[PDB]
Amino acid sequence: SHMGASRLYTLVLVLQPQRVLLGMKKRGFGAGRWNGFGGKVQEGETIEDGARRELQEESGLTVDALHKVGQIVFEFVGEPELMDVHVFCTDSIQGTPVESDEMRPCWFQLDQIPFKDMWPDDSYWFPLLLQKKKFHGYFKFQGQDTILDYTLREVDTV
Amino acid sequence: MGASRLYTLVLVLQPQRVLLGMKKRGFGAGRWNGFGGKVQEGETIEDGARRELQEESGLTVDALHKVGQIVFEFVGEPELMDVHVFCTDSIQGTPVESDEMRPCWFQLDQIPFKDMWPDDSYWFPLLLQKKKFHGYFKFQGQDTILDYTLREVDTV
Ligand SMILES: O=c1[nH]cc(-c2ccccc2-c2ccccc2)c(=O)[nH]1
Ligand SMILES: O=c1[nH]cc(-c2ccccc2-c2ccccc2)c(=O)[nH]1
Repeated sequence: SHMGASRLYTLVLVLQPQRVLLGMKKRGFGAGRWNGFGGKVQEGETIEDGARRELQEESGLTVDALHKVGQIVFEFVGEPELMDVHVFCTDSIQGTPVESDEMRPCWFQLDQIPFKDMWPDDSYWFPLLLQKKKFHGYFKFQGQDTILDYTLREVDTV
Repeated sequence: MGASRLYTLVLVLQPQRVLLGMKKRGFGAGRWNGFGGKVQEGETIEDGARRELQEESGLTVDALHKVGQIVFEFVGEPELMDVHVFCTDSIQGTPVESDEMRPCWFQLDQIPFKDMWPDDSYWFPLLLQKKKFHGYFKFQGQDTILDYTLREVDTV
């Protein structure tokens, strides 16, 4: 139970049997970290459509099916709006990922995921993604580097 | 996590009710609580839980199930508390009042959280869903949680 208005975001992870696709954020907020593909959900699209849109804007990739794998709520200290991130997964993709102004994509082997160069929360919830366990997460950050509080639980329904 | 002291906490958890005890004196007096305390040299953690349950409620138990581990840090106090949380449905006997604890059943929709340790509001949901967990709580005095973490786990 997290009270107050929340802004919808998506995050997509292309997770294949032996590898995961990440993008190096090139500009803006969180520039310099590897990340899934995502952003704010817009007025007039569904959450899944927002996810597809962000993936295609940032990597050129289109997808057959996206699967809901988690929801993460973020509080940032001093910022009034909570973020409600819907996390999606796909295995099969259509096309080869291409570099955008926002993101430089690369494939990573599942034992070489660069956690020290990713958002701190990823170290906690990525293992659940890898083990195919649906989850709800909560992280309170102070700035970009410090997790002050967090909760993580497995769920039946995302 | 640096240096720490082992503690147990036991929740008798039945389908419609949970047995708590009102702590009659000493530390945390006036709060409803699970049963437990310090683990002694030469006993296992579960044997200490069983011991404390019996001393405080009169109850003996068929099986105790590991539900979680919670680490407590109190600002000022140097040593951490490493609390092992246990659960049990089937019990042996009536609970009875002791010098440390007056037991009382509470219906699951009337758990008196405002008269319990504030951390209980956070981790009881996982207890009640039969999930296992690792928790951490930083306290300033007896009322104030400064920060915490709580992660569902597969093994305690
Ligand atoms: O793995 C991640 N965790 C958190 C963030 C993040 C941190 C701060 C602000 C916004 C986000 C954000 C942006 C877009 C889509 C989802 C989340 C992130 O980018 N990636
Ligand atoms: O539900 C609870 N949460 C925290 C405490 C607690 C708080 C402060 C000091 C010690 C404890 C303690 C005592 C004995 C056994 C385990 C924990 C508690 O008693 N009960």
